Amino acid sequence: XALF
Amino acid sequence: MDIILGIRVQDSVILASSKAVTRGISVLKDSDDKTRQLSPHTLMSFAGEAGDTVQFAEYIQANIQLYSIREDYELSPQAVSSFVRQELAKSIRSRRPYQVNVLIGGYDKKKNKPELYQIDYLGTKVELPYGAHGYSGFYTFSLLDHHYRPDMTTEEGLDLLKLCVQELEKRMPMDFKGVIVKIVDKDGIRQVDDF
Amino acid sequence: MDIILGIRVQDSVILASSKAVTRGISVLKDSDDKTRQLSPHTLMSFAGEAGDTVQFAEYIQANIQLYSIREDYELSPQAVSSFVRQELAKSIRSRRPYQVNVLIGGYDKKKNKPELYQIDYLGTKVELPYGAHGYSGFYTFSLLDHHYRPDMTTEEGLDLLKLCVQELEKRMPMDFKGVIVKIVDKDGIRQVDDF
Amino acid sequence: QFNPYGDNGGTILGIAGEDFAVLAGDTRNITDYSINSRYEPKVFDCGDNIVMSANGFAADGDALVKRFKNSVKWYHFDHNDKKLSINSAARNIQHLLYGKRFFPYYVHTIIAGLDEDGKGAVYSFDPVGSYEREQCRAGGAAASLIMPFLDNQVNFKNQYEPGTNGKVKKPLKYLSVEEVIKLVRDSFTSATERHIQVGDGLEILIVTKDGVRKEFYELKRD
Amino acid sequence: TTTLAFRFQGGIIVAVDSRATAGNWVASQTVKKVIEINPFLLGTMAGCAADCQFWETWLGSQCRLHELREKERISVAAASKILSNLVYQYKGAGLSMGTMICGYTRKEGPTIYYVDSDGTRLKGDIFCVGSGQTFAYGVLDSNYKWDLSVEDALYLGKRSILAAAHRDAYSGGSVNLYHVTEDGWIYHGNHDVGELFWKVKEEEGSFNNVIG
Amino acid sequence: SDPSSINGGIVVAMTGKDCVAIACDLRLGSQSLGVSNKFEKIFHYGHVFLGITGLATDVTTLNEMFRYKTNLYKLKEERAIEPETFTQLVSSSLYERRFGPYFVGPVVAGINSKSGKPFIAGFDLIGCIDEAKDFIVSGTASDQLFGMCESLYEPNLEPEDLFETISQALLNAADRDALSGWGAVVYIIKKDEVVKRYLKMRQD
Amino acid sequence: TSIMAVTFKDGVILGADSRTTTGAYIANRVTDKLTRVHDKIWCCRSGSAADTQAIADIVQYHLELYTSQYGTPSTETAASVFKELCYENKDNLTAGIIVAGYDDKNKGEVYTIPLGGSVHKLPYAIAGSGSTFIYGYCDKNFRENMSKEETVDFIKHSLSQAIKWDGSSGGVIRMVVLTAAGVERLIFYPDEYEQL
Amino acid sequence: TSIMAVTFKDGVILGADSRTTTGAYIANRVTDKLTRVHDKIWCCRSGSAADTQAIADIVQYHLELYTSQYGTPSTETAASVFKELCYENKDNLTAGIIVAGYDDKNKGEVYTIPLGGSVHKLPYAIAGSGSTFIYGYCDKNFRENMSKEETVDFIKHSLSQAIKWDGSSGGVIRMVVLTAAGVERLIFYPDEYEQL
Amino acid sequence: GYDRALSIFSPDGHIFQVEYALEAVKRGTCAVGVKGKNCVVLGCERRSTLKLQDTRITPSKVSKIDSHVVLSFSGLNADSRILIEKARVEAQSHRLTLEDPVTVEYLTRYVAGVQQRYTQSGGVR
Amino acid sequence: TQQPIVTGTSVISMKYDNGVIIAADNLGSYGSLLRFNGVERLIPVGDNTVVGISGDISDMQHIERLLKDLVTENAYDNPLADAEEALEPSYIFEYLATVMYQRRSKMNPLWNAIIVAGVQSNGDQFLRYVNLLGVTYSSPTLATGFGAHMANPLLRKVVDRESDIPKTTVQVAEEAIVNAMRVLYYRDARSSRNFSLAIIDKNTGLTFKKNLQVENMKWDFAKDIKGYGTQKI
Amino acid sequence: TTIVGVKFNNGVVIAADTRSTQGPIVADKNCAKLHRISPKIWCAGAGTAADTEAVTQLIGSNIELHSLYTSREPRVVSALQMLKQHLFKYQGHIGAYLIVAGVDPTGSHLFSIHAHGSTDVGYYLSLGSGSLAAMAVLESHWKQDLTKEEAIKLASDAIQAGIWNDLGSGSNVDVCVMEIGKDAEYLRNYLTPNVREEKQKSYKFPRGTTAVLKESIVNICD
Ligand SMILES: [Cl-]
Ligand SMILES: [Mg+2]
Ligand SMILES: [Mg+2]
Ligand SMILES: [Mg+2]
Ligand SMILES: [Mg+2]
Repeated sequence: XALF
Repeated sequence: MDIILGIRVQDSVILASSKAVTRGISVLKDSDDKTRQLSPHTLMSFAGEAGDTVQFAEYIQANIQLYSIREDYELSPQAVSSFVRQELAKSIRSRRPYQVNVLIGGYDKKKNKPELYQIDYLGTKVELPYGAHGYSGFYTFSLLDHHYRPDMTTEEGLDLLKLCVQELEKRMPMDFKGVIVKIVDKDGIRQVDDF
Repeated sequence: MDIILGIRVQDSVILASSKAVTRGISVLKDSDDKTRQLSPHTLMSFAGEAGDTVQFAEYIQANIQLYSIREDYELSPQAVSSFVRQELAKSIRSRRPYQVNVLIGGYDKKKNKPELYQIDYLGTKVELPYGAHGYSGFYTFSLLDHHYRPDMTTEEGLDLLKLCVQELEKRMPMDFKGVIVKIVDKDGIRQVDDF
Repeated sequence: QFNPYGDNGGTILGIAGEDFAVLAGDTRNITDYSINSRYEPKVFDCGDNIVMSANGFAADGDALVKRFKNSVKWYHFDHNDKKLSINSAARNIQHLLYGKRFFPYYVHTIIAGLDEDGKGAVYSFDPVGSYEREQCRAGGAAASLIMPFLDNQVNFKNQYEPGTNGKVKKPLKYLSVEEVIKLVRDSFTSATERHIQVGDGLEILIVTKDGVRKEFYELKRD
Repeated sequence: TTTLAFRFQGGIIVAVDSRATAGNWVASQTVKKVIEINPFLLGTMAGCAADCQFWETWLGSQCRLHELREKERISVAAASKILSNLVYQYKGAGLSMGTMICGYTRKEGPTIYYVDSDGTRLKGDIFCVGSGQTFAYGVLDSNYKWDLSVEDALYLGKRSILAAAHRDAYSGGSVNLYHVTEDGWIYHGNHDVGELFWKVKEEEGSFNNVIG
Repeated sequence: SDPSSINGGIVVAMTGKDCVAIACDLRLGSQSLGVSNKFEKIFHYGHVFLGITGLATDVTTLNEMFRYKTNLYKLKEERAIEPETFTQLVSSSLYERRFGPYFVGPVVAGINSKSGKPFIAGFDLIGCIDEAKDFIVSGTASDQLFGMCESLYEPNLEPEDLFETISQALLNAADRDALSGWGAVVYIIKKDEVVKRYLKMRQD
Repeated sequence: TSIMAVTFKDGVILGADSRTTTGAYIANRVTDKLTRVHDKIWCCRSGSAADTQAIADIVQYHLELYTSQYGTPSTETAASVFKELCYENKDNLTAGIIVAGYDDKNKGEVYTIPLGGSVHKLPYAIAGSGSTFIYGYCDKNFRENMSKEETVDFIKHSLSQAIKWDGSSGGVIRMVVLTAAGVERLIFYPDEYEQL
Repeated sequence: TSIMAVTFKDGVILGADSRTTTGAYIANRVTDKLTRVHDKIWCCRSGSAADTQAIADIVQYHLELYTSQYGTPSTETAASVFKELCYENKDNLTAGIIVAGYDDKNKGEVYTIPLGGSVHKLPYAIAGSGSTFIYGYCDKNFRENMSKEETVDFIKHSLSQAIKWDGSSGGVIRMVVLTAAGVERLIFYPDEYEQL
Repeated sequence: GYDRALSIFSPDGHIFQVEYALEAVKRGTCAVGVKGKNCVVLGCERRSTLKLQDTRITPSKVSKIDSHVVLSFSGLNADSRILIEKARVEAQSHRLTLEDPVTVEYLTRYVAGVQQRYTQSGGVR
Repeated sequence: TQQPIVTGTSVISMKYDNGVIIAADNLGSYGSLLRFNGVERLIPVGDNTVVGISGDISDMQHIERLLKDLVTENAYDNPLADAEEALEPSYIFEYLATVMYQRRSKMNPLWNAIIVAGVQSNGDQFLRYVNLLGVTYSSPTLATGFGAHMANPLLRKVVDRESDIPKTTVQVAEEAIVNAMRVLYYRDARSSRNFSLAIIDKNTGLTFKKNLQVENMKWDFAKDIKGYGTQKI
Repeated sequence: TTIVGVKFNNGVVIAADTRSTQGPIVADKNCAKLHRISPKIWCAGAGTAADTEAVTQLIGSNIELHSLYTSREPRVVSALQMLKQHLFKYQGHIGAYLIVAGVDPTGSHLFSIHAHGSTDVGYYLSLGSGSLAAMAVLESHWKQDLTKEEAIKLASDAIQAGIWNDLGSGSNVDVCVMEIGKDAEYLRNYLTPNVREEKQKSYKFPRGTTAVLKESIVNICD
């Protein structure tokens, strides 16, 4: 997993 | 959510509930009130999975309050505890169960008696002279077995409760940041501000 | 085993180490000294897996003491830290590695300088102005980045250390039962009894 | 067990100028160690001066572009042929992407065009719909190779004015369409050298107020 | 990510970093993590980028619908609960959000609510949220007093993000500052860590661990 | 639990006109936590330079090991080891641990004192030699470094120009990697003088 | 199981062993794997006994209802109904079915339907665990337009070998002859076929 | 693989296909699976190519050393050495080996050694993935004391069918004839055997 | 389900079912509301053709919706219970989501919305 | 979620100056067993399109039925069904491409790789690929399975880019296809000697060739190969 | 990697590409995959790069000692036997896939060895990720009685097929020709069909662009  | 205790004495029920709210390696809050007033003479403390606890407590509160308005009448602690148990008993076989353990402390105005009920997330109800949820019981139950008497006053109950909190603060691994203590009696619900 | 800190100031190294020893849901002890004196001017604190910590610390202590007798000479903190790192570096590729993290605080008598070394269980050595192992660092490093100065006195270092312990006692989940503080300087090693 | 995703490789690049914007992308399409096509375009004119590319899993990429193109069409029907602004398109695409939050389009989407003040605009999306306007963005397989080069050459990062003791930064300025295309071509030739999934051909779509122009360049085919 | 917001004598300070990461890949250094719901309400974003960005802009639409229907600005409590009740419906689905709803209303005064994706909703004076929250806590707590000035409070919030930006690998880029008063929120600029660190190091004399 | 990306770090080496450059960042961390901003990854044995990225304990262990071996080499051979020879020694030593390897990405750099030829080389963790005319990259931001070096590099750069190219390659690569940065060092190596420069970079 | 169906001059013959196993135990040593879905359309069942039975029962129902409205169904029609069930429920079925039937126009026809739910029209078909051992033998010995007696010998010798090598196959060899004359059941016992 | 060995009047013949596969790719289409361990003691290799080669090399070494001390070894002796290796290392080997040899006293002999490391002396033996398809055919067609030409036809027809049905088998059919006369190699190409 | 449009327009532009519902209200016992400077008072008529009543248990004319809001009515008694129940549920639901009790205007707006919904829904009067 | 049972191997194809060629063997494998030998995997749609299908045969037969039904549906209320409003290759492909992607999106794919070869009404060559994932691409040469690894390299030596298409005749193109089929027979373990080949030309139309065989095979050198290393005999 | 081996009239030729990969990244654009075991015995290697180099050198070393001990030129079968027994002992954990070729007093030879220790004989062989592309060419154009110049052409064409069609292979073509009675000729970079085109721009920075904190002279002398 994802973009944090 | 971790420590919730309950002690029924002669003329009142005393609920003690830890103030710490911990997420990961951070204590996010140290003044959390893990309880809701279901009716003027009925108080419920709670502990368990994050989110579920408050969502469940408030859902119960709303239902009991709705009943109070409809009938212009306060449900007995026994009636409220049975309602709460059934909700948890439904919940455990749901798609996603409420992982919430509760103590219900109430004063029955018709019987003129205090009543303490311990209900776990499975819907397992028991009336007790003193109760606890989680790891707290493993210390407090044996302590109360020894020091508890059924004819104790509210002041004696508070000293007995101090003895439990001290033992927990000594031997528990986690810092639970003390407790909020509330008393339920014939005159309703009130909070002890200095504990 | 959980909290070990280290602060190198102008003329000394200060090591603070938690007193709690917890196993399961019970704090078995609240006065544990998580350190060994390797030589008159060299002190090592430690934290990690149960049993391994003390077994490793004492094994190092014996080896350094053996060296002191053989040569009638005290090894420098840099020399001791390198010896300790190599032992851990061997250990990590053993059948069962020592899961121990250490801080080595020493005063080099030839250089007349305090020295703090942080070594993890993999054998990763670094010299630092201030160090920590475990979750402690996540609070103390940022705090020390702000408040630390290189020319501080021992008394200023102790106040800086109090500021760390307070922050840990506020935001850490577990109760670590305070710390034992020890100072390493030109006059050797001594313990602060009131912290 | 059936795996519904695949990696079709390739890489894309969007740069925004003062009164223009470019969206480039290599034309190579691959699976594993095999080349499927040496010329398979993945940068598309979607109308209303919006160019779009959804790089990664080509099936999800094509599906997304197809749905956005259709979204533009219905925006005209429902709102009296109003021109879809680049900012409105970006928000619309977020909802498309997030609509499948629990079974995502495995693509890095980039759109380019002009904002409502006539200035160059590039928007970039993650697979689940988080978006941001930027001057500069590389996406896809060779993004990690190209992006830091863009930081250095487009946004002048880590570059200080000579003789100022590293105190004065190199001033930001808009690049010309000529200078931008040079950076695009050098970015793709470099990516082709050091990345196996990048090569064959480079297709650039340039967007000005006049319309959408195309340019094509050969890339190494090994 | 690193976000904080604290309550004090002069209202609320809100401070966030601007880094976005995909594993160890630094994806962006210029992300807006504060959402402007309305002139009196702010929301901070940590966790999944899309989840935060999507649901907090949605929250803003729900707050707008409230004031149309009720002819009155939504309370900070009501606004936070709309968000907390939403994420609770998705509990177990894998949403990843650590948010803070900050604002001022007449009946409540300055108020901060921590809301996260596992359904936790907490009112409080100080919160730090994100991978670098502990680093921000360390500096913030050790220097926090209720009687801070608006100038000192703004700096402490900025300095706390800088501390986290430095130590936490997954935080950085730049600091975004906000101040919330009785009159509404006020933006106090974007501060690049690239220049801010050396400026702070020199003027404050801190960060002695770093090679000057 | 990936040994090559716990501590983080990068090394890059380039060749120029009658010179070589080798550069590295200063970060040493434990995953997200930055721990040290003084951890240098470049060492030297006589005129031969060795950069090592990867697991920090092994970086230290190998430095100590190659110091050990080059010292004995010098005593017996009565001369300093050369880059081509040292490269083979590194390869041998790494492959000796084939089925229990040091988790490292070493990079040799130096000028042969006899021929005067600039030399650089890279290795994988089990000793496979990667010789190169242009540049060698290593570490957690290798992808970024490959991209920067491939675009920025040109042959026969003068020492002063080469410095700018290698520095800009390292800095911009480090800024796109979470586990790299926190300071940087660049060595410019000429036939009989070596200049070491610490770079100013963003500290996040 | 060992099953087969063979077209010949006068029509078609279906053949099968009689063994049903639960692991290495023989639950039934006199099983009838040749089953009637219509007057002159029969099928050989292999795979799961529960699945093949359930399928055959449904097909029989469909062809009975077909006959009430549209008259006698073709052998192709029967195979299509089998396929439809096997193909659409391929994730929950373990059924290898050979369909064999006699029309007056089309004469003898054989369709095989493997696990996937595909259909294959053939001159002859073999299936079941014991079929693997007789691919070589059947391919070398099969001829088109055989007589009734030749086809009976072909099936008997083939299944005899399948039974001999396959532990999952055995018992008696049942056969069903489909021609214009009618329907004839045949049985052959171990003492005869074992010593072929 | 498809391999076999057949004893006959004058001695014994070994037969094999020439296909080696890595999954569904044919790594080698002209493999020699018939390998000499002694002058007139040969073996057919099936299973892991690495294991069978390593084994055959060791056996060849043992029989060479045997010959230097005790003279020509029997075919039984060779099979015993194969067995010893296969049995004692059964946990690390995937080897199905057929041993075939010619003595002057014992004439032609065939021993088969399956995965387990057991030994079985037979008139003829078949092995490898493609053998499953020709158990029926080989059992029906094999006769003892065949001529050289009959045995060659038997092996050719058999392996032809194995190859036809088994995807893991194919290429050319190699054969090795072991008699008092000497050692003769034979080869047969697709164009001949496919249309048998 | 029963779908019939019972409430519909007539040639003169009237919805007779809604107007006939007003006639039912006109038949109902009188109810009065007067608000003072710091209070509101709800008066209610009770018809005296009913003697032998039990006033303890007989449903009161004025009903509490929440602890701070009351509802009296005129018209069909059975119909009033449905509105009161819905109102009481909405009052608790508002406290649960808004963390604040309903305003009197909001509660009225809800009850009025329910009444309106029954004037253009199929199958209901 | 599926697993393929009876499978068909490579389908190979290429463009030439006036049209397209497509070929595929007549085998229906059952794992390592070469079960069925009379399987037609090239299915013509009208007189201007040929769909070549590899992978699961049961799903192939389903797709046949869809295409068969598509021709019927197109003819309904369509006076120009055999003229201007006849089915184009591009229509047939896009339909299949839609179905393939919808099926993968429902986690229940048609386990196939498909190549739609044909000639459009305006004389343009059509050649496009689609598979179980809904992935689509076009190229001067297209091939599935082992064909992708072994045929494409050979076919690309004839038509390496777009500009080589007008230079390539039907004789040269067919020769390359037939040569590729031989190489696949040498090296693909799940292939057969028998195959079908189809040519769709803009002038001569659809030519469908059945029962072709791989021939002119080199096997003679095998006799000289002895042992696996040392062995001389 | 693409490697091939082809037998001809009076000897044998082997060839290889020159790409070394690190996942999808091209690490070395011109590595040498042809290895000398002895003067007239050469080895093309695919698989784990370190293992191919390490195993070829070890056997090469032992072959040299064996040659000195026996006062004889080394044979290809000796290298083959030594390699396979080593590889087999390690059960495929040494990921070396080799094509061994050479001339010796016995004649000219061509073998392949796989990581688990199995060996094959042939007139034409191909190993590596681009072996199927190479083998397709070899199967199409190989014949009996090839000349020296025909075998080099065939071998390099097989490598080229890998270079263009396999993503794992690329850059240049190395060749080694081993003819009987002659010295083996190693043809490093026999073909170079993948030369990098001129860059659009020079990225030589103005001197002083990089900000510096410290300078110091390093002591390399004693
Ligand atoms: Cl069966
Ligand atoms: Mg209980
Ligand atoms: Mg290539
Ligand atoms: Mg950072
Ligand atoms: Mg049997």
